[PDB]
Amino acid sequence: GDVEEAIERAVVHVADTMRSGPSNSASVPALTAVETGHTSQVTPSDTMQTRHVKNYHSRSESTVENFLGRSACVYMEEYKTTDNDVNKKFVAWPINTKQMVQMRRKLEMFTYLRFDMEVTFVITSRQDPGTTLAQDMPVLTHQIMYVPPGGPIPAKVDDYAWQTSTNPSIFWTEGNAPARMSIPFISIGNAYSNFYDGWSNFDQRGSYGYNTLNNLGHIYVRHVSGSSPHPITSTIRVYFKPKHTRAWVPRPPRLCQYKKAFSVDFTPTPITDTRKDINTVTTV
Amino acid sequence: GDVEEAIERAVVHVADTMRSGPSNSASVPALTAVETGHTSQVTPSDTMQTRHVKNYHSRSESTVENFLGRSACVYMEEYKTTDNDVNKKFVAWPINTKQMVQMRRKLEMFTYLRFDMEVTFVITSRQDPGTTLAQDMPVLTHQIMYVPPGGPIPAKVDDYAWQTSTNPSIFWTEGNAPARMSIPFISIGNAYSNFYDGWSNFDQRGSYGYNTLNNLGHIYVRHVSGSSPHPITSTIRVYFKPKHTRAWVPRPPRLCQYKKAFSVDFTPTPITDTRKDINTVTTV
Amino acid sequence: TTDQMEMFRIPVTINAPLQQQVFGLRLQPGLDSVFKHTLLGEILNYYAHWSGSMKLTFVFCGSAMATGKFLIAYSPPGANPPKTRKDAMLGTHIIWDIGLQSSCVLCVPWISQTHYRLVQQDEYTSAGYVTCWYQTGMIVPPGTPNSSSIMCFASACNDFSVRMLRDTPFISQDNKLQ
Amino acid sequence: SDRVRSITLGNSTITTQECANVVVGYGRWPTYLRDDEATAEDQPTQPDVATCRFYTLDSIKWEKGSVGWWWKFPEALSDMGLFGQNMQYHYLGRAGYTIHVQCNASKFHQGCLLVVCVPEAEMGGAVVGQAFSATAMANGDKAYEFTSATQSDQTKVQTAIHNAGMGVGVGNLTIYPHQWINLRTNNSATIVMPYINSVPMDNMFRHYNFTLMVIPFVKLDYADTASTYVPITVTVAPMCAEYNGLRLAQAQ
Amino acid sequence: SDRVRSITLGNSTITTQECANVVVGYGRWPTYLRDDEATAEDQPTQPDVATCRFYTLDSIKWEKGSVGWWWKFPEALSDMGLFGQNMQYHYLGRAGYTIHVQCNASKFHQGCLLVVCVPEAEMGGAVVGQAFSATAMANGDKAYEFTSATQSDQTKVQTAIHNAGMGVGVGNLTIYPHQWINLRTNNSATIVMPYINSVPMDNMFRHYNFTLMVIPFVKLDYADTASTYVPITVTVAPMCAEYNGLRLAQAQ
Amino acid sequence: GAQVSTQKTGAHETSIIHYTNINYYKDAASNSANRQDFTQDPSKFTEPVKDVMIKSLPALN
Amino acid sequence: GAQVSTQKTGAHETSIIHYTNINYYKDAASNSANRQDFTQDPSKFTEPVKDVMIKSLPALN
Ligand SMILES: Cc1cc(CCCCCCCOc2ccc(C3=NCCO3)cc2)on1
Ligand SMILES: Cc1cc(CCCCCCCOc2ccc(C3=NCCO3)cc2)on1
Ligand SMILES: Cc1cc(CCCCCCCOc2ccc(C3=NCCO3)cc2)on1
Ligand SMILES: Cc1cc(CCCCCCCOc2ccc(C3=NCCO3)cc2)on1
Ligand SMILES: *C(=O)CCCCCCCCCCCCC
Ligand SMILES: *C(=O)CCCCCCCCCCCCC
Repeated sequence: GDVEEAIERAVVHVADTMRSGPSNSASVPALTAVETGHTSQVTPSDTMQTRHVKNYHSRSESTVENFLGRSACVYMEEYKTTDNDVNKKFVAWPINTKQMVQMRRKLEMFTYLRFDMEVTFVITSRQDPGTTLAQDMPVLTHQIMYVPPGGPIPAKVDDYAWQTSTNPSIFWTEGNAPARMSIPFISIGNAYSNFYDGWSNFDQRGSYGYNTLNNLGHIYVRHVSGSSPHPITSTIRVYFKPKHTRAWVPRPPRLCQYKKAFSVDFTPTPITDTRKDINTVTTV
Repeated sequence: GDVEEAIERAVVHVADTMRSGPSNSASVPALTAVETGHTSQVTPSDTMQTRHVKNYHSRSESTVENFLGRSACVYMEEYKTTDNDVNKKFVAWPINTKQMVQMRRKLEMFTYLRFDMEVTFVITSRQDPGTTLAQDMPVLTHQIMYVPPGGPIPAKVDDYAWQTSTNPSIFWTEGNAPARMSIPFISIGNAYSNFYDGWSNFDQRGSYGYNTLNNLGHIYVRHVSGSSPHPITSTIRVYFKPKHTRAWVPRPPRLCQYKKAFSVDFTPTPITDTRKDINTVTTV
Repeated sequence: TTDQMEMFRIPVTINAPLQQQVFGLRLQPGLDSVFKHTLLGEILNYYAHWSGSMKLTFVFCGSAMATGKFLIAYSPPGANPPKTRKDAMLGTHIIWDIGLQSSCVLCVPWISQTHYRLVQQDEYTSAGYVTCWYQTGMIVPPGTPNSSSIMCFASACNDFSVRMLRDTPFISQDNKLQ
Repeated sequence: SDRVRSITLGNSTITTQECANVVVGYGRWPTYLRDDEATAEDQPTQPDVATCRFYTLDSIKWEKGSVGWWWKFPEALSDMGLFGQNMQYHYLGRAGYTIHVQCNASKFHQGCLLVVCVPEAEMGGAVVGQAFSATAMANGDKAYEFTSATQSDQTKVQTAIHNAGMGVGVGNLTIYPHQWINLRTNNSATIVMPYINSVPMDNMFRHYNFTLMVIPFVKLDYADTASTYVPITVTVAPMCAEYNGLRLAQAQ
Repeated sequence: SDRVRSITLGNSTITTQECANVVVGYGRWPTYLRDDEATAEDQPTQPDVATCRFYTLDSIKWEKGSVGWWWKFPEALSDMGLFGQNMQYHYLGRAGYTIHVQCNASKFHQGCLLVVCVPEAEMGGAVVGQAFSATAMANGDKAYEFTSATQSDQTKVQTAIHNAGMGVGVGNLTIYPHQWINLRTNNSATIVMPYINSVPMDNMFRHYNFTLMVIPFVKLDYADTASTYVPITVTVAPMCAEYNGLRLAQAQ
Repeated sequence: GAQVSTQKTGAHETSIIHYTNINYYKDAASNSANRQDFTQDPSKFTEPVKDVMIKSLPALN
Repeated sequence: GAQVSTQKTGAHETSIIHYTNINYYKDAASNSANRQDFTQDPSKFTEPVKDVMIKSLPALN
């Protein structure tokens, strides 16, 4: 009514070590058949004498919610306040999570993912170097607009599309706390796919790979009415923080360095690094 | 449920003075044997006639929580907005509490300490002097990233490591309240050690001293996209305030001035200052 | 190494000198090249602290007709690693006999002065060595290959946990992709 | 099956996929000295896991012409970790043992060993009347060997195998705790020896309580296999070790 | 009287006819590691009487011009019987100690010693910035000595007595467990140190848990007596010693 | 309707350690993270075998 | 679940002097300091002697 008792007063720990003494039996825990595709459930008490240890360690920091739940930079680009080239004055980004290596490797440890998304923007501006820099420009305001697939796309900073009568936009002024908002799980499927071993056409032709399922739309950003006498360059950095996460069918982590944003493509890389012989255990 | 009664309506005071009259007995409180390693529990009433005094004085301000619980500057460094030298543009600090003398002396009054830590950052910027200073630079934003031991370290302001997909970072804009956050007790041991009379190698070789137990990681800080036409120098000051503190085995305070950040090393200093003779009690 | 797949094959042969060493490795699951890229090592590399026991399962892949006994041991840290089977047998070990059950599990216990060790392991946080020796020898009847391979699997036990989330040293970039 | 066996003492475990049973002393499991059987009055040390664990001695080669070997206890273990250390610092000691003799071959090899533990295996000299030194019968974990021919070297013990160095019939050694390793069925032998002596405790250097003998009754034989020798390894674990009369360590 | 005192650990007993009290750690009596405070999972050895007994180090001479001495633990006991042996074979160890410092003179002698146990007595080098080796602070039961003059030898620790090698005031060492031997009243000092560390167990070679310092605050003096020096002897007994992580012995 | 639950333990021994939360938005997507769910099952991965296998007994036959 | 406790006395004579607190974070490390715990024991340091010594009676014999 007023207060509610969702208290988790009983939290999970790591397994205790049971005291274990000598044995002489036909029962043999240490011998198994790896061939079954089974990982052994052996513990020290099975193969040696152990003392009792009340273990209070907890796996709290390794839940998928926690592992994925930190904001990571997924994109960055610059847009000028004034320039002769129309395209240098605004950013148009096709939303995806494959261009920044760190976030990509983490998400890619799972095949399917389902989560809500917290998006934070970090926008900074700097005056371009030049011969004459004296000016007195008022504070800048930026507009970030999300255009769902199929909506009208802006062709220049001053076009009608920026009216956002229906698309969601954020107007933010410099000097303030970074802009932020939440987006729910928006896939047309039941989970987001990090990989897709298939084609776009029924023919088994067309696009191949996860890129065929990426149609989340674009993010467009411009200065509001910020034309300055001497150019100023703003850089926008977008951060993603998944929350209320669920993950399915885990995969080996990416070993080879990434080469392309929209394909699994790689260059063969060795299993691991080498040492002189199979018995080398020293450093020098 | 709604309200809770953690009220400390009964707080501790300093001992009262009991009235005490004349005596003539075989019982002798003032004579003892310092040799036992015992400090006498004598009070004025044991050796003279006292009146009764209801003492309301309290030792509240001298609890270890209170003594250690004030923010203290533990480090400061400068980083430029623009410079030819890559390293002059960002700070890389190996976290420790031995470089600033005041905090060091306080912590070092105890051998072991266990506490949570409140960290506050004070960042200020100034335009470097020069022949031509006219410019109009927008507000600056800084990034402070914590790199736990073993994580990728940034080699320049613009490198991939600054993505922080997993390391914790703070993005802060000038003109605002100083950045701050709490860190829990993160030692791999049961308490932090201020001293360590030992070696790193089992051999009794390698590093000697507390420095062998210091592996808390680094703090890296840079301007976000702050390249300015004329250089600006930012200075970061980091403050530590221990909270929820516990301290064990107290030691004599440091008498000799400190000489090194990572060693106990000192130059012999006399016990105290002198006076002309053992009876001198005047000032002039 | 000529062929990459050879890295997974531990060589074992007939008429090996008595008490010969089969292999030796140092226990730094997150740092040593032998473990750093395994499932366990990859997970460890997103953290800075670790604690718990480990399972090293060995599977004999020779013919059903070959026989052999091996001594597999774990030596808690000390100034010097074991150089001889006599040295090794003083520590935690198991004597593996080959038969119908092809695999054997050496469970290396958590023996440490601290509750947690660093993933970026150092001397203070040293964990020791795991070594393998011929207990008897690999004997073979007529008409079977002269040498065979042994494989090693690794995983964490139920008392294992990691702490302090951090970025991994194993992935990087100089440019945005595209 | 029962052929499967697992034994854990201290920080060591032994496993066998093809065994017979486990022979236990004279049906007597090792046990600590009781108050009603003691003479030495000082509180004893019982190091437990530090001493009661498996120690593997140096291996040996069983070849077609091998004749037999012996090891005397506790001497054979005098250099083994804390067991040896405790032997050195104490005047008196007492212990039982789990003896595990290992020997694997193949389904195409043949051979058969007797694995026996002879209590008080007092031996005769190579030349009657001539005294020999301790070195003629024991020295750390060094395996001593019997011979087919009768021994001539007076510095040695009478090693002729058929009399087992004791003047008795070698085929009658079966009255002592034993097991057979017949290559056709076994791959190891396990004998648990309890403490057997005429006094409650004894000095561990001066008295060899029992001798382990491994004797090929049926010679090692095989056909065109690339394997030549078949190794034999002895692993033993002290049990219920306790010591009395602490003082300075005995130099050797 | 209470001056009379008798202490028995293992096969050794200490007696004193003129003592003060017995100082006990920070009011904490030595005790074995509990299950809820342990990390290392293997079953430990607790040798008991074999290790928990009194060991007497080499004696030293207190002369009119002596300035002070120190011994680092457990290093000082690394060669003492089975205590030293157990230190060598194990990666981890844990123990408390009963320290008994002996010093008898006569009713006509005068002098006063501070007997302190300093936990984590990390020391500074003779020349700041210059590293020294383990040998500059400990080596078996060898007593190390402080000096009046400030140390110049860079291979040494800064031995100037008034700063106790730690950069603090020597007269403030009293916050650590201590007792005074004032020749006029005492003849010995007994301090029981519990295990104090930031981790449950630790390696015994690599870490000196505490340092015993014996410092003459009032110089030894006497008249026309034929006795010249007054010996000082240190006898110490480990208490509740337990070890984990058995493996091969550390060479040194 | 405020929810009150326990905090993750700090440097000090544990009652004063509970925090309170109130949701301010109409969409659950707006809510903070589920930092405190510790349900866990490693057997889909460590033992996906049809017939259950007890450690003491041998694996084959 | 708000906690209500007493304040440290001010210039004026003492009921109106209690303050209220509510924790907003999921980690106890985030909580404010324990400025008000006054438990205290000087005897580990002032008298670590095995046998207790009453002031009135002599120290030796
Ligand atoms: C980021 C990222 C990862 C990928 C794979 C895409 C996974 C997205 C899962 C479903 C998201 O919602 C959809 C929106 C549009 C489409 C679509 N498929 C054909 C082209 O557009 C499908 C799903 O590529 N970039
Ligand atoms: C494909 C795919 C799926 C994923 C995760 C990507 C999905 C991320 C959610 C999409 C978020 O897109 C935004 C929506 C709106 C706004 C925005 N609204 C107000 C102004 O900006 C910004 C981002 O991994 N692979
Ligand atoms: C600050 C400061 C004080 C010190 C002493 C260090 C005390 C820290 C206590 C434990 C902190 O957590 C650890 C992290 C890493 C290591 C480590 N030891 C070997 C190298 O890294 C040990 C403890 O030196 N600098
Ligand atoms: C060693 C030692 C231990 C001590 C106290 C030092 C420990 C201090 C705690 C370590 C704090 O380190 C930080 C962690 C993270 C951040 C940070 N996170 C968000 C961005 O900055 C900053 C400091 O005394 N000696
Ligand atoms: C839940 O609302 C039941 C109890 C009401 C508590 C009062 C709320 C305190 C003020 C915050 C209101 C939130 C409005 C966005
Ligand atoms: C504790 O919560 C029980 C009583 C609820 C009091 C209402 C809280 C007042 C508004 C603060 C909410 C805190 C959300 C961060």
